[PDB]
Amino acid sequence: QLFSKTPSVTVFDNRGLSVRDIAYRRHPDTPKVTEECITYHQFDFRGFLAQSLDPRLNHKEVTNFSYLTDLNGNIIYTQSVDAGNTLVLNDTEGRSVIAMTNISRNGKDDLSLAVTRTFQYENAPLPGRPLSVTEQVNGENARITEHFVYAGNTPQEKNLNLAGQCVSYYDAAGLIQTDSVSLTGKPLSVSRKLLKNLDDTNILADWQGNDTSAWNSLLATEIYTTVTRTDAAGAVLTTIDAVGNQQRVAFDIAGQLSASWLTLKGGQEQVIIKVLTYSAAGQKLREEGGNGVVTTYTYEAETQRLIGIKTERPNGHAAGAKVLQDLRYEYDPVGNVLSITNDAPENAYRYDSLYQLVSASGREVAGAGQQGSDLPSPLVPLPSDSSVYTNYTRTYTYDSAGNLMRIRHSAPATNNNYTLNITVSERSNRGVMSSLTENPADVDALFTASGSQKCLQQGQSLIWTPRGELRTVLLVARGETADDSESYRYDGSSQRILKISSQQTNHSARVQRALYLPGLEWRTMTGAEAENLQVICIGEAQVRVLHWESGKPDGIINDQIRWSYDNLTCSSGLEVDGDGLVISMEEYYPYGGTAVWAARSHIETAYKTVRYSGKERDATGLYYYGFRYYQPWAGRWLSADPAGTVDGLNLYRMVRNNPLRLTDPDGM
Repeated sequence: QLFSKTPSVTVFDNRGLSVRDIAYRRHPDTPKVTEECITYHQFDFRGFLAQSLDPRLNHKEVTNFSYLTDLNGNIIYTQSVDAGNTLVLNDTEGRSVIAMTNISRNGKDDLSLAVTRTFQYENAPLPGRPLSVTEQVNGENARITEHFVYAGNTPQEKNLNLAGQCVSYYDAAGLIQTDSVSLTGKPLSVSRKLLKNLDDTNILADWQGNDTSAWNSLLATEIYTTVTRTDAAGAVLTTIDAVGNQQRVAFDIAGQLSASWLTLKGGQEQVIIKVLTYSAAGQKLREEGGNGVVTTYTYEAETQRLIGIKTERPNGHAAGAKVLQDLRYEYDPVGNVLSITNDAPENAYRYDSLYQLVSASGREVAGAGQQGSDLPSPLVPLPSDSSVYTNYTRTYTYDSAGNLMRIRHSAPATNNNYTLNITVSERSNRGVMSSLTENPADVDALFTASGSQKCLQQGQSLIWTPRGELRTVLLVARGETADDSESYRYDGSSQRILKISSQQTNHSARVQRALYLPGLEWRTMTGAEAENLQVICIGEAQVRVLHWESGKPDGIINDQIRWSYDNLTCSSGLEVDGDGLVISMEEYYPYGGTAVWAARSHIETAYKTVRYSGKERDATGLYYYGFRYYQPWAGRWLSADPAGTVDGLNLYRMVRNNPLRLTDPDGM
């Protein structure tokens, strides 16, 4: 038990201010050596943060961070070699007048990319809410990103409970008409207008022109709506989803879910749950899926730590009686996972005293080779025999400041071995796969002023756009042909409302067009008999359904329904159908490369994308997490979180050196 004498300590000035802090570190590879890691917080004449720094740049005697404020209050201006700079101002009332971003590290930082946001308001008598805000592009095409309409107090509005409501919010990707409300405060309805053609990347959803006499040129015919009724407690009583779906739900006395039903598009509504039951801790205890497979849950009653979860098929079931899993987990006193096992057999881990997970070992499938920018083939059919997977060691290395060095692996019986470097800046968190460059001075040129990265791969440029928005990646195409298109639409709250890719290389010119709305995705491979389908969100460990409109598959039914099983990260190792037949097994390294993959039907590569950490695969092999996108072979964000330093010093860092750490689904 290595951990003896690895405390942490915080230190203060005579004003009691948090001048310094210390963490002791010790690799189990280095059991005789204890590192002391420290950083500083200088404070000003105001009694507020003057300076705080990266440990390693600091002890290399370089200064790389800044924070500047009003007379008291809050930061006006703030820079890092990582973040770039940032400036804001707000009212006496805290209403915002201006914000700017993506400003470089020279006399002054580069304002030409400032991507300025500024705001327009309700005025007397109205309470003073913004009626609009605009992207005031510096020296360039300034454009009104959004517009708010606030209701009056007509009897109509009162009945709709829209009195004073933001009855419109025009926005990037279009408008929500906040178009009726219940007296509980929950909506009676909302209408969404997407753009006149949401396909058209250059109809900007910027509200030039004075009113929708103009803006009709920018809003769709394909307008959709949700309608809702609720508990006095506000929980949903029923709902309607204008493409043809609809909702009903029922609950236990504490408000826990008993049962639910959803209308499929233009058709029947049917029961989801067969059994659902919970612990005294309120957490789940005993369940049975709509296919009829049975689950139960197991906890340490002293602590409510989940020690395991078990699932089986009942007698005479369509897929036959079988234990499907019996997950068991091993923990240290703090609760870090030491090992796991399952039967339907084992894996194990090592940590630094600082709880960097330095090593992992277990089974991974042979022949997939060294993980790159790729997803290798499933084993097909589902392996009847186990030797196709084999022992591995996987290991990792890190800085005393918040940076990694290398990743290091063997699956020795496969002869698959590597050690692979993230080159990281001599003076920042900016860093890339060795393939892009091996040089830590040169690497810092590969990034924007915000510190967003230039490329996915040797030429795979990242189309960062105003409001820090990665509209597309170039991918690769022969002759650079746009027929293999890619792009995404983002709404005013960055919702990935549309996929707009395409393919035509040696194939039908199908646009991969897909739409993303509450409870809904619609996909078409169009522009051959076009593929056309919808999928609908079955709850919230969620459940998933399909219906083709067109493009019938071989040997597969339409209207198909599936449940799934995951590890606690929602790493979605398992999927199962309405007959209780498993679709396939899958698994991931902690770094998120797939450890095992198989299929019972070949094109399963498209059928499931909620996978590693329950995050969403892009078919290229990236994972979309929520706000942001991830490079699994690099084990790192392909993106920056600049939203707050108190959340962490490194914008690209994942999960405090253990991606397995938490249940947390957030993904920003």
